[PDB]
Amino acid sequence: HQPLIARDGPHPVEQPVHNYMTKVIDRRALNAAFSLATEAIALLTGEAL
Amino acid sequence: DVEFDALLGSYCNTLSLVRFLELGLSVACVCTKFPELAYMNEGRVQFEV
Repeated sequence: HQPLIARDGPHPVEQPVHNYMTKVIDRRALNAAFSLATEAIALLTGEAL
Repeated sequence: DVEFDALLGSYCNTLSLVRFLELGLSVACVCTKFPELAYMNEGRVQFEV
């Protein structure tokens, strides 16, 4: 809401102004990886018991 | 519309099961389990004389 200064003279009379707006968020999903393969895949889980 | 008697003596013997021990042929090998040889990725038996 912007303010204003009351001003004397042949100046145009000042009217309060109000600024209404909206943004939007961004996304940018972040990725990390992994790898496990074969032998150590079935080493972990029942299969070695 | 028939009838089935079953012989008491003289059973049929379907699928005799041979065990690998009790053969004549197993003298030649000594067997051990290396239940990690699925994932062994190369093995060597080293006996030193």
